Amino acid sequence: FVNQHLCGSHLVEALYLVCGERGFFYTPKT
Amino acid sequence: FVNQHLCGSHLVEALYLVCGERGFFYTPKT
Amino acid sequence: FVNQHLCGSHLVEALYLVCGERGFFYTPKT
Amino acid sequence: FVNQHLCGSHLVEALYLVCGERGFFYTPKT
Amino acid sequence: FVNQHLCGSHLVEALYLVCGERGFFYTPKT
Amino acid sequence: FVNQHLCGSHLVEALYLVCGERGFFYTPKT
Amino acid sequence: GIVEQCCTSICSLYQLENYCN
Amino acid sequence: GIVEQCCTSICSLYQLENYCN
Amino acid sequence: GIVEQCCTSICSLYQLENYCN
Amino acid sequence: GIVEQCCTSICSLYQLENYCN
Amino acid sequence: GIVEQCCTSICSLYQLENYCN
Amino acid sequence: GIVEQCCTSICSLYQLENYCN
Ligand SMILES: [Cl-]
Ligand SMILES: [Cl-]
Ligand code: NA
Ligand SMILES: [Zn+2]
Ligand SMILES: [Zn+2]
Repeated sequence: FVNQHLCGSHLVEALYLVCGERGFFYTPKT
Repeated sequence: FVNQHLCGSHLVEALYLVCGERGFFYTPKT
Repeated sequence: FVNQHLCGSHLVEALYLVCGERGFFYTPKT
Repeated sequence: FVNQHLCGSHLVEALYLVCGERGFFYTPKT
Repeated sequence: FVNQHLCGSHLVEALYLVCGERGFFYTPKT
Repeated sequence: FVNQHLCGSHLVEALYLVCGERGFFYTPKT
Repeated sequence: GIVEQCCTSICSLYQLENYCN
Repeated sequence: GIVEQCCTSICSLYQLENYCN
Repeated sequence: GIVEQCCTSICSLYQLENYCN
Repeated sequence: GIVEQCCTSICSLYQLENYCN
Repeated sequence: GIVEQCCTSICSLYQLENYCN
Repeated sequence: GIVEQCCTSICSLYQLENYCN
């Protein structure tokens, strides 16, 4: 697979695609 | 603000907008 | 709720989410 | 250009692309 | 990675994420 | 119609809208 | 209107242009 | 849960806020 | 306007409500 | 093909990779 | 190419039609 | 974190898997 910059909502749409059923967390504060 | 019909990626995009840099969990059933 | 930068199509998707049934106008010329 | 099936946010994203910085109104029924 | 239900623009967005700067073809039937 | 900058996934969503049934290719390497 | 026609039926980009400012 | 309620039914932005960190 | 307010600078969802019909 | 399989059925990201250049 | 044309510079929807099959 | 890793710098889909539940 390939890399690149994912920012704002593009990052959570990528998480959605990757994780889907499993769910994910999005924590920009960490 | 109005009521929403939100499926798939659109739900996560809405969470991103509502929660922002506070972050969020996405936890579907199964 | 939280703030941040919304540009291009992200701004009108945010308007859609916020306004929904009511509709909105998007006028970058003002 | 081809015919489109456009629901929800996708309709507003298409308006954004078609109208651009001329801007647009989004006026659903009810 | 999980299985996906991907329609419309969402299929092309997933191709973009999976293929990246390698690029891709989008070839629907008819 | 109008112009403007289309980058990342926004470019392939624009291709999808424009081309639809016909399909398209996205080749950033050219 | 257009919102319903695009979603329930189909519409063209040329039709969408009518909602430009 | 929310994922199902927003999609199968409807939900408010105020409901979505409950999933903020 | 909305671009200058929500894009170049930041804006709240409540300000975006200013642009609802 | 893939466009139909992803939408009517389901598909994997590994399947989508086959349409990469 | 398309990136240099529609992203780094701007492009019209008619130019994007150049990349339809 | 994820922002610093996948946004400011670049990241792979495998790294994004780190943030699945
Ligand atoms: Cl962007
Ligand atoms: Cl959809
Ligand atoms: Na999108
Ligand atoms: Zn974007
Ligand atoms: Zn959608």
